[PDB]
Amino acid sequence: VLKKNPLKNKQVLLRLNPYAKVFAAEKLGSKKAEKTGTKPAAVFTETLKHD
Amino acid sequence: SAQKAPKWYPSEDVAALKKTRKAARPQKLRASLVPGTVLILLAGRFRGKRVVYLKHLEDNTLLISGPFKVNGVPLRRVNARYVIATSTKVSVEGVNVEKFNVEYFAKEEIKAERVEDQKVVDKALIAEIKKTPLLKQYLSASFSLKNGDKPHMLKF
Amino acid sequence: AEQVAAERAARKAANKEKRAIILERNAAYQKEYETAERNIIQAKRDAKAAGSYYVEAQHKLVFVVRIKGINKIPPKPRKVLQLLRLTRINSGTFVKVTKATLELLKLIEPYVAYGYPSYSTIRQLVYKRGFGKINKQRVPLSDNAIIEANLGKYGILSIDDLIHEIITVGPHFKQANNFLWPFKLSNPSGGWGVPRKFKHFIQGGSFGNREEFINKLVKSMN
Amino acid sequence: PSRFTKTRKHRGHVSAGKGRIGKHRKHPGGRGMAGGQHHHRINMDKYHPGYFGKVGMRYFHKQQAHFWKPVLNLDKLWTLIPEDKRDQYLKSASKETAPVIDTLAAGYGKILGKGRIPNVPVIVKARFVSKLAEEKIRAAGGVVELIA
Amino acid sequence: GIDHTSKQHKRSGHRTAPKSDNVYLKLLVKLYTFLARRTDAPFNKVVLKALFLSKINRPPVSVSRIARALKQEGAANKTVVVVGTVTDDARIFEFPKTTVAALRFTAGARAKIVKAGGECITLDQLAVRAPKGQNTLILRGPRNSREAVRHFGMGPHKGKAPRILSTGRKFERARGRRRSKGFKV
Amino acid sequence: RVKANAAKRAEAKAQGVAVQLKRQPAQPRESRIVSTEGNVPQTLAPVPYETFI
RNA sequence: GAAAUUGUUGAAAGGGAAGGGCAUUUGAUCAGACA
RNA sequence: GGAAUACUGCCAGCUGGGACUGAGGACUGCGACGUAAGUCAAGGAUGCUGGCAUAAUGGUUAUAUGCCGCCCGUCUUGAAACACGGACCAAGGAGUCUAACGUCUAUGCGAGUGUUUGGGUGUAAAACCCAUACGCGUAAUGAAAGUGAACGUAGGUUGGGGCCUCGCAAGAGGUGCACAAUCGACCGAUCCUGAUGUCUUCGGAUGGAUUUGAGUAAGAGCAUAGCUGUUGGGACCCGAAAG
RNA sequence: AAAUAUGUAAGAAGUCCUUGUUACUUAAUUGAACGUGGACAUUUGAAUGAAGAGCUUUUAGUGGGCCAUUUUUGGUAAGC
Ligand SMILES: [Mg+2]
Ligand SMILES: [Mg+2]
Ligand SMILES: [Mg+2]
Ligand SMILES: [Mg+2]
Ligand SMILES: [Mg+2]
Ligand SMILES: [Mg+2]
Ligand SMILES: [Mg+2]
Ligand SMILES: [Mg+2]
Ligand SMILES: [Mg+2]
Ligand SMILES: [Mg+2]
Ligand SMILES: [Mg+2]
Ligand SMILES: [Mg+2]
Ligand SMILES: [Mg+2]
Ligand SMILES: [Mg+2]
Ligand SMILES: [Mg+2]
Ligand SMILES: [Mg+2]
Ligand SMILES: [Mg+2]
Ligand SMILES: [Mg+2]
Ligand SMILES: [Mg+2]
Ligand SMILES: [Mg+2]
Ligand SMILES: [Mg+2]
Ligand SMILES: [Mg+2]
Ligand SMILES: [Mg+2]
Ligand SMILES: [Mg+2]
Ligand SMILES: [Mg+2]
Ligand SMILES: [Mg+2]
Ligand SMILES: [Mg+2]
Ligand SMILES: [Mg+2]
Ligand SMILES: [Mg+2]
Ligand SMILES: [Mg+2]
Ligand SMILES: [Mg+2]
Ligand SMILES: [Mg+2]
Ligand SMILES: [Mg+2]
Ligand SMILES: [Mg+2]
Ligand SMILES: [Mg+2]
Ligand SMILES: [Mg+2]
Ligand SMILES: [Mg+2]
Ligand SMILES: [Mg+2]
Ligand SMILES: [Mg+2]
Ligand SMILES: [Mg+2]
Ligand SMILES: [Mg+2]
Ligand SMILES: [Mg+2]
Ligand SMILES: [Mg+2]
Ligand SMILES: [Mg+2]
Ligand SMILES: [Mg+2]
Ligand SMILES: [Mg+2]
Ligand SMILES: [Mg+2]
Ligand SMILES: [Mg+2]
Ligand SMILES: [Mg+2]
Ligand SMILES: [Mg+2]
Ligand SMILES: [Mg+2]
Ligand SMILES: [Mg+2]
Ligand SMILES: [Mg+2]
Ligand SMILES: [Mg+2]
Ligand SMILES: [Mg+2]
Ligand SMILES: [Mg+2]
Ligand SMILES: [Mg+2]
Ligand SMILES: [Mg+2]
Ligand SMILES: [Mg+2]
Ligand SMILES: [Mg+2]
Ligand SMILES: [Mg+2]
Ligand SMILES: [Mg+2]
Ligand SMILES: [Mg+2]
Repeated sequence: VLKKNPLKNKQVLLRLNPYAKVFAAEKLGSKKAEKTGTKPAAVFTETLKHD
Repeated sequence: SAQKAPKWYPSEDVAALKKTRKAARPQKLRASLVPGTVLILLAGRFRGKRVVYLKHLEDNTLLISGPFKVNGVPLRRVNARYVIATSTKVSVEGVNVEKFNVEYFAKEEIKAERVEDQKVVDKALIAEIKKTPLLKQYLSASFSLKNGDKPHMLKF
Repeated sequence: AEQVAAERAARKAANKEKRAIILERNAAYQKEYETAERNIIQAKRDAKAAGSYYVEAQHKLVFVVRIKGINKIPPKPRKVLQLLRLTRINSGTFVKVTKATLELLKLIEPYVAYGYPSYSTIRQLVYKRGFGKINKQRVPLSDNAIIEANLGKYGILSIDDLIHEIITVGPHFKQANNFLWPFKLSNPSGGWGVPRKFKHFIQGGSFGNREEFINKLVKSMN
Repeated sequence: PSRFTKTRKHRGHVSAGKGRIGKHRKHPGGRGMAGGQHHHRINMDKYHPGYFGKVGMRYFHKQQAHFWKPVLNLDKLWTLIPEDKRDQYLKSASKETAPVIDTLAAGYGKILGKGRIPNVPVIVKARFVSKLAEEKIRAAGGVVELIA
Repeated sequence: GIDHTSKQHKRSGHRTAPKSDNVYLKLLVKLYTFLARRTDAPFNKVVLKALFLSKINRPPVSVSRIARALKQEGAANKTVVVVGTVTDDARIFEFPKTTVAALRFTAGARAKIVKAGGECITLDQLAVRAPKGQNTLILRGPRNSREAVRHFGMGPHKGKAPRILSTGRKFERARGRRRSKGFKV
Repeated sequence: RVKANAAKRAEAKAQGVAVQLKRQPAQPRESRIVSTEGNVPQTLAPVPYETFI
């Protein structure tokens, strides 16, 4: 009789999609990606800053 | 007959209500409303009166008093959304106030108990007020908007 | 007569399995998506390290909004706008990109705005404005059994299964996407950018492929 | 009756449902069957091919009566025997005694041969017969006796 | 607005009760729309519609057309249903037994059937014996044997019979009906 | 195409299924890594107005 | 004993027509529902 | 070398102010929180408090004020038109009835149908009853003389609802009315063919043909009634100059 | 020799095997047409859509048109 927005009614959010509970519990929406440091070839940098 | 009469009548059975889902949960008050805080009364009989806040009652109202001997306002209920909570604050650790609830204002002039309750509270408070100079005078004088005052700007 | 709780038991328990299945499935896709996204990120970087260039695959899925009202429209575009189910302004549908639809898009550019939608805007499109076609009618999604009922034949028994089919352009995208009733957006909240809609995006207008800038818009209309 | 009629419904609309432009006027195409060969020829050839001009012989003072001659096919035939009597003759199909049917007395003038009669013998009295009728009749061991 | 792609507020175009005003007809319909809603048997669904049919879409099935249908291979014991009147036909000389279930039987038909020791059943008696229409053989009559349809599609080279009152030589057999008078058809 | 569709089918069926023999439109192309090695980018700009005539 | 149209009485409004629509002030006037 | 920050994007991160709405009316669903009992914001508002209990709210009306609003009817591509009729008001004031019809529909009976020219009868223009004919239908085709509808289970083929059989089901087969397509057979016309025979010119079997018919091929009509349509009638109403 | 327009095709009324009918046709049971019997199901044969599709009867009004972008004829031109 009345459509309820999962995006802003936590109950039906958890009704569709049970993963919402664990997503939120594991923050997950702010995941810290692996810190790696590959550096680009000077080819790349040269031609980026070329004329 | 003047008019035929229908083939169908309504039942006159009232239905029952659907079982509603509306829990009465408690009113958390805005942070500026701690007891001891001085309120400006925005409306009502004692509008623009400056007044000490004492207790949050169970009907959400606020218990205030003048004190009565200062500015003539008695122990009273006031509605939180008609009230500017100032930033100036008396301690209220010496004011009992337990006694005071909704039933205490059951309509049903003035009861001697009220007149005495008023005195016991007000004395604790006055004792306190006197600690900070000019507060009493403050408390005893109506607030108003002076030309140029811009509420959405002033700090209270 | 039993049943009371007896066949209430046969079912609530049965319902519980089904959620578990969804719980592990939606947990799956989360992995699916992250490591997909990350792999591309690492692709780019790996190729730069190597003095090369990682050119992403072209997008296989777009999202079209009809942007033009209903009158004064040539017949060829018209038909197409119907076949893509855009028959009123600000309504939108998903389209799988191949040569044979790509041309269709080409044909209606003056009248639409379209682009590559993100996971985020497909999710919020589906969660809020997403309705099924069920012996016609157009039924809100809002419970997962509505989907399993009609889309379950194809795998697909949750609102997130739906989203997952769309975004990855699954083997059963036709059924999954046709099931979706044309989304009905409001006009953009922020406004349109632009003072005139009916030039191409590129010329300061609103229509055409505007690529990843389609999410900014759709969100303001969803 | 008038109350069910569409002029009741047109009351209050100007043109009585016959157009503002092209009115309802007296006789636009002419009267009657006017123009059959001119402005009404498309309707005539198509819908009435054959209409204009002549064929065959005139016959002055033709008297339909002369040619009176209703057909009855074998198709019925057994109908001209009353039911009761009929069943009685079907069973006991035989020379020596077979039913006499005066088809003139039933007011037909020719027996034609539409389709199958059981093998029972009939004696059939008629003014005329198709070759087939008379053939099919003998094939059941009946005959045709010519009357008038 | 909506670029419509289909005419709005369209009526499905199917009779949905009969136009007839007969109590009894309405009751038979009461019977069968119940059976059609609660028996998933296609027969009940077909019969319900046939009851709405106007007189024309209900040509009379004959007793001889009935007798033939029973000479169908493996069909001689079936009960023929006819949603309409059933007429007699002197042209058949031998009639089977069986059980015809119908709206009306003419005097001659009901006799012929009963004379060979058959049964004439009304559709509602038919229902009580065959609620799923078991073992029934539905027949319909010739719709396009009507005189009217002769004249449908009248035009050049269609061969369809003039709407004509008097007929004979010199009633529409000349110019445009033969090579020697203008042209032909 | 039929003659061939009959082939790929028999060739499949009596092996261990997996067919796919409807036609499909041009798919968009996939990812790819273009190398620079042998082929650094040359940089063009636009050219001025001229008249040759 | 209608209407056009008229006299009187009462009330109103009126800076080169009048009448109308949405809305509310103001005056006048009134139904219902309370128990 | 190591940070920051901007920019863009994400979060099923938290959170404040404001507005409109509160359809529904026992329960039934999907859920959420809880060790649990319970609880809940989970298939649509309840709780608490006050004021009035009447012109207070509301309706009607006149006026005032803001914005807006050209005279309707008509013919026209286009009218508020410097196009026409209309000063005002009442009362009359225009698609009818009839003969014969098409399509559709309802009803009666059905290879038939139609009592009402007439007769009988009557509580008298009614109602009730009826013999003989007639009409239309049940046969067509030829200008005519004239001839006249089964090779066959009243045909083969393809689709076909429904039904029948098998199968738990999906499906598979059997039969298949209406209807549609297609190829054939039958009757008349036309044109070939011309047996047995003959009051030697009659007779016309039989088998055929890019021909042809408003035909056969297990009948569908007859009658009353209605809306719409058709023709003739003063013919929707008013109108000539004329004869 | 374009662009725009435009014909057909994308299967069950389909493809393959076996070998019947005739007065047509072949030097020829050769062919042509129509068949009987057998082999293979929905990735059965591109996309997108499909408030379904097909069919039948009868009848109104209408048969002065005007405008805009583009193509365009006559005219110096025109609110032609
Ligand atoms: Mg509750
Ligand atoms: Mg709170
Ligand atoms: Mg004082
Ligand atoms: Mg699409
Ligand atoms: Mg915004
Ligand atoms: Mg704004
Ligand atoms: Mg903003
Ligand atoms: Mg502008
Ligand atoms: Mg929004
Ligand atoms: Mg009439
Ligand atoms: Mg009347
Ligand atoms: Mg009426
Ligand atoms: Mg009307
Ligand atoms: Mg009216
Ligand atoms: Mg009108
Ligand atoms: Mg009309
Ligand atoms: Mg007029
Ligand atoms: Mg004539
Ligand atoms: Mg006959
Ligand atoms: Mg006939
Ligand atoms: Mg000719
Ligand atoms: Mg008088
Ligand atoms: Mg007044
Ligand atoms: Mg007003
Ligand atoms: Mg309510
Ligand atoms: Mg309610
Ligand atoms: Mg009072
Ligand atoms: Mg009152
Ligand atoms: Mg009051
Ligand atoms: Mg006024
Ligand atoms: Mg104005
Ligand atoms: Mg005019
Ligand atoms: Mg003019
Ligand atoms: Mg003018
Ligand atoms: Mg004039
Ligand atoms: Mg005048
Ligand atoms: Mg007037
Ligand atoms: Mg009048
Ligand atoms: Mg009497
Ligand atoms: Mg008399
Ligand atoms: Mg009598
Ligand atoms: Mg007599
Ligand atoms: Mg006759
Ligand atoms: Mg006839
Ligand atoms: Mg002769
Ligand atoms: Mg004749
Ligand atoms: Mg064949
Ligand atoms: Mg079958
Ligand atoms: Mg078969
Ligand atoms: Mg012939
Ligand atoms: Mg001829
Ligand atoms: Mg005829
Ligand atoms: Mg007339
Ligand atoms: Mg005169
Ligand atoms: Mg005169
Ligand atoms: Mg004269
Ligand atoms: Mg094309
Ligand atoms: Mg589809
Ligand atoms: Mg549909
Ligand atoms: Mg028409
Ligand atoms: Mg017309
Ligand atoms: Mg016309
Ligand atoms: Mg005209």
